Amino acid sequence: LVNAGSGSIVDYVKTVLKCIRENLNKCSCAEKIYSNEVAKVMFRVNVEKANVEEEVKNSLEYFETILNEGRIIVTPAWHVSISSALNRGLLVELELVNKHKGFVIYAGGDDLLAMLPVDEVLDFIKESRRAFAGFGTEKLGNMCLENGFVRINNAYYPSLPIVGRSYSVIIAHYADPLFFVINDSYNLLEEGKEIIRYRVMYNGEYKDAKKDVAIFRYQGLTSVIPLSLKRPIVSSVSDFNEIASIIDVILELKKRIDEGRISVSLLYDYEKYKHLIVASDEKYLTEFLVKDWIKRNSLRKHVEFTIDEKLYGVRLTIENYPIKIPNDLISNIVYTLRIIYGGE
RNA sequence: GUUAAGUCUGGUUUCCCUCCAGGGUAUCUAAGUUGA
Ligand SMILES: [Mn+2]
Repeated sequence: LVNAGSGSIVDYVKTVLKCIRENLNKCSCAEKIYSNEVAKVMFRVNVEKANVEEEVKNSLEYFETILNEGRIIVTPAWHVSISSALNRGLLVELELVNKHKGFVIYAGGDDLLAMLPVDEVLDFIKESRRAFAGFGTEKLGNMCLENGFVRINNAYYPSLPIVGRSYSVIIAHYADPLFFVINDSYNLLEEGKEIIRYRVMYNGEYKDAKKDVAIFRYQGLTSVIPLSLKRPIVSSVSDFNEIASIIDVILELKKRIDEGRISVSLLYDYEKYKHLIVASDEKYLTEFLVKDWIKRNSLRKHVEFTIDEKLYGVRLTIENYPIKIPNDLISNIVYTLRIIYGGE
């Protein structure tokens, strides 16, 4: 609310909110806020009438309703803005799919149902989840998304940088019956997003979180990759890059495994380090531990690719479902690698 | 006062090692699922 204003008006609204703060008063704090509103009407030369009695009371009553109910009161402009941004993000994702040799079955606004090669699925997931939040570097036709908005030749249309987004991936044999393939895709993307909890901190406190993940499945293997690790998934221009940050790590690691700098034994050798590292309790200890686990399959001479130290302590939970999952994000990273390869 | 004649023995006994140091340091592994 206080940020929604542009101009000296923000002072009035935040001091009203302070009058709403801690059940402070009505009919009483309507002076401090008013000794500025009347100041403002006297700050001009042609004002006609003021019923500040009614007006500041209604202005406080608005925010009081907002907070008591607990939701921004929706007006038609809200709906048409969300829907327009939905369609524009859809236009972005249409050429994001086409950027990765994909075939759209249904891409409409919020959702998506495409078919891509098993090779560029991770790239597409990353770039799509970022473009949904208006954060990208490509021109996608006539549309050049810019850090939370959608620039279209000087037109800055909004985006959905607050809305999370889940992702299901089914690595399927071309002879697999599409009935069960589509049903498994839908049932993962439904069950899992409601049923999984992964560690997140907002306000500096390790809490849980449910949506905005990426589930993978390969004929029995499953993995989940959290996409935000922040509950106001972005609130600054800073956190725009944090989106899908775990995915570029998996992409880099797959970039090392292919070129023959790491051996796929990496994907079968993390279990022994996992006991040590999840009971481990210091940062740089676990840092060196993963560095040397990789440095038994080697990544490089004079190692250069470490895991970015935000990935540890992240524990993924599940509400006791047949979907078995490792309780930690790095084991899920390596299962995502197993699932991607298993389809190549 | 005088005569003669030398004869016996032919190195023993102790101590033969004592004390400390009995490994130290560095490396502790690196580099690397595909087809029906
Ligand atoms: Mn649903």
